[PDB]
Amino acid sequence: VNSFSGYLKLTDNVYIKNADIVEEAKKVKPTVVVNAANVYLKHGGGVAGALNKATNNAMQVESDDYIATNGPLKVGGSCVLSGHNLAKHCLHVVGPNVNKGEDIQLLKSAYENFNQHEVLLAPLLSAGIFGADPIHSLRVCVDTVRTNVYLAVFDKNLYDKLVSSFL
Ligand SMILES: OC[C@H](Cc1cccs1)Nc1ncnc2[nH]ccc12
Ligand SMILES: [Cl-]
Repeated sequence: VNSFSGYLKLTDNVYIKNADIVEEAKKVKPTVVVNAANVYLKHGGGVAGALNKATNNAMQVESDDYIATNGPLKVGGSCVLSGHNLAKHCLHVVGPNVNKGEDIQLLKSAYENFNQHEVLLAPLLSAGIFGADPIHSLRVCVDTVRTNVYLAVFDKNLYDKLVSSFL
């Protein structure tokens, strides 16, 4: 039993809700919140910009030190950093950004990072400003993640479409 509330159950392990991931994380304080990161951990817009703003830019400061030490992530890769005031940990995951011409096949590799954590609050990878089809992202999530994932979907029209189209 966990403290996630109001989710629709899609499979044994995948749940979904129309919610602002920032407001969700503040309420639940999950062990892991997933950020929709880029390889530079430049948290400018989308989920990343929103999460960073909620940390008063502390996420960006920590991220800049991470990059200075380690260099950029790989597309499809991840790193674990602090969750600041939002969660214990933030798993920064880089899905392919279609608006940069990145291979959508790397979306499965991106979701594989979730399997290293028993429970996660997450957005749909490569959705939103990353340009991929969110219905496809949900399908890859369900077919790749085996741990317990609570998906927050920002856009209401998208949430209803994802549920009503889910197979
Ligand atoms: O798949 C990630 C989605 C993409 C979108 C499609 C339409 C509108 S946003 N973004 C988010 N999902 C959940 N919480 C969020 N908080 C801020 C942004 C955000
Ligand atoms: Cl977005």
